[PDB]
Amino acid sequence: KKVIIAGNGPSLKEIDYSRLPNDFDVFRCNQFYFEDKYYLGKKCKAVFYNPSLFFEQYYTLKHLIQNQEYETELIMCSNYNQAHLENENYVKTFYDYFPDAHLGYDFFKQLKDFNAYFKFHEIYFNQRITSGVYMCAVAIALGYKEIYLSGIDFYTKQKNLLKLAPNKNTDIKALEFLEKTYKIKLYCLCPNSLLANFIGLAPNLNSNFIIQEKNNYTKDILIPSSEAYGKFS
Amino acid sequence: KKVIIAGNGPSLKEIDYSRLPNDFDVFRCNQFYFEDKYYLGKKCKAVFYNPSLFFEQYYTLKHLIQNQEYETELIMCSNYNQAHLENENYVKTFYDYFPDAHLGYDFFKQLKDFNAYFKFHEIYFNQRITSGVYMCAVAIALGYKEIYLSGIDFYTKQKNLLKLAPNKNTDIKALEFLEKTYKIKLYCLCPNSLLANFIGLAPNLNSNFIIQEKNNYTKDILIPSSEAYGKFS
Amino acid sequence: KKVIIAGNGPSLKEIDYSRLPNDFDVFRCNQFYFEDKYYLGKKCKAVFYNPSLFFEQYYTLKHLIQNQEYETELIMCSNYNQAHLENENYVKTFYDYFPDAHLGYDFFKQLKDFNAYFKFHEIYFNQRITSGVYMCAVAIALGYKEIYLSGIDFYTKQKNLLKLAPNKNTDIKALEFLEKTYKIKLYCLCPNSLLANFIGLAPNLNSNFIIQEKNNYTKDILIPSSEAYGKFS
Amino acid sequence: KKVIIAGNGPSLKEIDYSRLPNDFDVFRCNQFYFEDKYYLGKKCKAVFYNPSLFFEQYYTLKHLIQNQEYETELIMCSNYNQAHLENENYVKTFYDYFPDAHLGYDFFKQLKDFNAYFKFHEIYFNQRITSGVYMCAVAIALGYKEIYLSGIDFYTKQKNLLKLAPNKNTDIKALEFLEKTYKIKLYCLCPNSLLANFIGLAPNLNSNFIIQEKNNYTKDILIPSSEAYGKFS
Ligand SMILES: CC(=O)N[C@@H]1[C@@H](O)[C@@H](F)[C@@](OP(=O)(O)OC[C@H]2O[C@@H](n3ccc(N)nc3=O)[C@H](O)[C@@H]2O)(C(=O)O)O[C@H]1[C@H](O)[C@H](O)CO
Ligand SMILES: CC(=O)N[C@@H]1[C@@H](O)[C@@H](F)[C@@](OP(=O)(O)OC[C@H]2O[C@@H](n3ccc(N)nc3=O)[C@H](O)[C@@H]2O)(C(=O)O)O[C@H]1[C@H](O)[C@H](O)CO
Ligand SMILES: CC(=O)N[C@@H]1[C@@H](O)[C@@H](F)[C@@](OP(=O)(O)OC[C@H]2O[C@@H](n3ccc(N)nc3=O)[C@H](O)[C@@H]2O)(C(=O)O)O[C@H]1[C@H](O)[C@H](O)CO
Ligand SMILES: CC(=O)N[C@@H]1[C@@H](O)[C@@H](F)[C@@](OP(=O)(O)OC[C@H]2O[C@@H](n3ccc(N)nc3=O)[C@H](O)[C@@H]2O)(C(=O)O)O[C@H]1[C@H](O)[C@H](O)CO
Repeated sequence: KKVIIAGNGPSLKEIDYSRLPNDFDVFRCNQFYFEDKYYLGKKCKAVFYNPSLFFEQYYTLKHLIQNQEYETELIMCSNYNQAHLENENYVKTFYDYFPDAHLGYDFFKQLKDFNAYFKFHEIYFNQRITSGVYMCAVAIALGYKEIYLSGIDFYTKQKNLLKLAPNKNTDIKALEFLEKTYKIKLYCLCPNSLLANFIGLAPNLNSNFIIQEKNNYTKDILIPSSEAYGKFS
Repeated sequence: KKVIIAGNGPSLKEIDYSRLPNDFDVFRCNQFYFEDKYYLGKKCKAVFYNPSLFFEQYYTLKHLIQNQEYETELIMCSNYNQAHLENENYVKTFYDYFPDAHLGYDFFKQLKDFNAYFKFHEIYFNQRITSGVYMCAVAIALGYKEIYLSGIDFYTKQKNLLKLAPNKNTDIKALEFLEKTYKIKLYCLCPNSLLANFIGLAPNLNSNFIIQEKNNYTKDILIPSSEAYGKFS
Repeated sequence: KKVIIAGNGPSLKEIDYSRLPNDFDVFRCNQFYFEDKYYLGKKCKAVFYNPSLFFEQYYTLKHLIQNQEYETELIMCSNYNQAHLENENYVKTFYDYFPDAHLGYDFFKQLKDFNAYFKFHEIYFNQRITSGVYMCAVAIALGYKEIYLSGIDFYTKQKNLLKLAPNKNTDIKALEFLEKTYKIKLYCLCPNSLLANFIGLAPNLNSNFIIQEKNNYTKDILIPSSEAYGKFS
Repeated sequence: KKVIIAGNGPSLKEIDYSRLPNDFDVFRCNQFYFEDKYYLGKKCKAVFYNPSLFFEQYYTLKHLIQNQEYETELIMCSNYNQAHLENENYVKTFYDYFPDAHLGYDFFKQLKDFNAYFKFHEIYFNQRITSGVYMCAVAIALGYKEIYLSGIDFYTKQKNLLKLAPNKNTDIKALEFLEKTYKIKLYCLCPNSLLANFIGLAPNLNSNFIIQEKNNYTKDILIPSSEAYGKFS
């Protein structure tokens, strides 16, 4: 099938929906549930979370799912099997703590050339990709052929999130490598994004999509009990 | 086949045997051999022991077997692959210390949805299931379709046991999840149990069963030599 | 095929060779090369060494092989996968230090019932079997059906050996368990041994065997250089 | 196919190219890119690097590849799975740091007899082989039948290299073992080498080969940033 992969850059709001493929799977990441409307609908094929907040994102997702704000078929931890990037003890026992989730690296490492590319530039040059690229890589490994990009921009101030994380060339070069090496097609869904300097626009299909508005929704990350943190540590 | 799973609640004594399936396998747990009579016969399909007393239960079982008080085809350690719940070094080398036994988690983890369910509520909410649920989960993973419950109540003071261990909604919710998710049937064999507020009675078959009385039997856990403990540590 | 398994008890010298099967494989152990004559010939199917002297026995064997005193097809380390019995780091990397050798436990653990039997009595009762039983167990796992025993007695004072190691019911019970459980046949080749109180004599076949005498032979264990010991530590 | 394996001894310059097989794969090692001319062409089937400089050779190779000085299909780390010879933590996570490279030991250990041979003499006698032998062993494991040797001599002073590494019978005996045991053929391409006392000359085929000269080339090992070293440590 087709996949729309979203970062959560301002252009997430600036999709041209006449270009929306209309049968598609959706990939979301990180604080996607901060969106003020369902810019891509409620149903995700995969959501992707950074290893350093995976424990709190998983807890929050289960609340979104049960509160019926979103559904997802897959839950990914966006890992790389590198000690300087993530806690290895957590990776080793992951499937036992989170039996319905997946380490993204099980799919990422299937792209041997891109994994080699990524590693070489990160270890030796400190060049890092964003979730939106990691997601294209996992999407390619999953067998997707047409990938439609949105919310990727170059380049939220919620209380809980601020308390846990008090915090382009690389991306475009990576995305080009992927496209060139694996022979899939990349499209750009956001004409007013800088991504559109670099990526061929999704074609107009005069498609429609209803953007449902969100009211009384979850717009910050949840924080587990101390006793939960004690178990996980 | 059919399985009767027993906890050792007071209702173990209060089975309505007219409802007993009459070809069945039996699952027992923990201090089941404290029973003052053979309420389910001598022959077990599986006995299940908590990891923290597994070393002393295994020793005791071998004595029951050789003293011909009980037989069992399988011996399970009821583990979960969680550091805060059990000693991981012991899990890793288990099959070498106990080559005729099984880690229950090899079967429990086959129920991906229930394992996810269990983990999420235990890690984040401190909700724990009892052996009787763990046993239904292992029974489902083993391919059983009709499961008859007894000795589960909501919710023994022997010397050796006291020296080693100086010591419902969750259960009913778990059992419902299992039944709903795996499409097996749960029956209740003890009409006078609270379990019967929640679980459909096993149907009357006017079956008979002989309850053999126990005399001069093993009714406390055995304690290994110090030298045995030294090896195991 | 048939196997003769030898301990190195006095009865090794007291074989009745009229009873020798005449097509057979030979299992030897430990300081077998101390024999003053080739009581079973030069050609071994397997030699078995205790883990605690495996490094010095392997070194010595390679010298026997190259000095053409003995040949062997297999080299076994007689291990059990138990921390209190052997060094586990050495077991883990064994095949990399000794790529032409085998951990005996890879075959021993194939006899699930005997492994369970062994473990239970050793861990809990401190009952240990001798190499001659370990060898029957490995021989059974290897597919042998007729096993002829010698040099097992119930129940050498060389310089190097003394410097490295300054040092029955269980056996007979184990051997009986093996015979009963795996349905192989045990024979006794040494009529004047106590083993013959317990084991059915190999039948007379009026077979002949030449006992070659040994002259100028290796009759103590060799000791590796310090630098070798430094690597191995 | 045929393989030319090169060490980088003086005889690398002294190939008799009339004897060059003319369809062949090339194996290079270590500081091969110091060559002042393309004595074997630019295209390598495999390059092999010692584990202790693998991090800096890999970085340097990627620069050679991108600077179009050389191409290679395979990148090998010449390891042995021995703690005293290499860092084991690095071996364990190798494929994640270097996803397009290979541990040479995955192929070397396929030659069970040679691996046994190597280990026995190194651990116990401190006899070590050179890269050129390690390379023949990997070449045999890879399915090569005819192996043409060069740059092996019995038995560079660049700044970066000097800063990282401030630094025959065994070889000939090993090469003979390989030839004898695996039934491949060894040839010698350098008539004026001592190797030719021991190895049958590649036959004259009056073949031609163009030796391209090298100008403005990479002739020392590159040194990664500190921050790269920090990640890798
Ligand atoms: C603090 C920190 O370092 N934050 C990083 C950020 O540099 C980047 F690594 C990324 O960005 P993330 O927030 O998930 O948002 C996902 C995508 O949304 C787009 N976007 C978002 C906001 C904005 N103002 N301009 C944009 O363009 C980006 O193009 C990106 O690819 C990522 O993983 O790619 O993740 C965050 C956090 O580590 C993460 O949110 C923790 O849950
Ligand atoms: C001290 C402590 O925490 N004990 C726990 C208890 O909270 C519970 F985890 C359980 O209960 P366990 O004793 O095996 O008994 C098995 C079953 O028998 C029923 N029953 C028993 C006695 C009673 N008076 N009312 C009852 O209802 C329960 O419904 C339960 O499912 C269990 O694993 O499910 O195990 C025991 C011990 O850890 C175990 O005995 C050590 O060998
Ligand atoms: C010091 C110490 O504890 N020694 C043990 C011993 O208790 C026993 F574990 C055994 O005996 P081992 O010497 O190999 O000899 C092998 C067989 O030869 C027989 N025999 C030998 C001499 C004798 N005088 N009477 C006999 O009966 C035994 O019946 C035994 O099965 C064994 O592994 O079975 O191994 C030795 C050493 O650990 C080993 O030699 C180190 O290389
Ligand atoms: C300092 C130190 O110990 N150096 C060793 C050396 O003893 C030997 F282990 C070897 O030799 P290496 O340099 O790669 O060169 C590869 C081959 O080139 C030949 N040759 C080279 C120069 C010369 N003057 N006479 C020669 O004969 C040898 O026959 C050898 O097989 C090896 O791995 O076989 O590797 C080097 C370094 O560890 C390596 O360069 C680090 O990258």
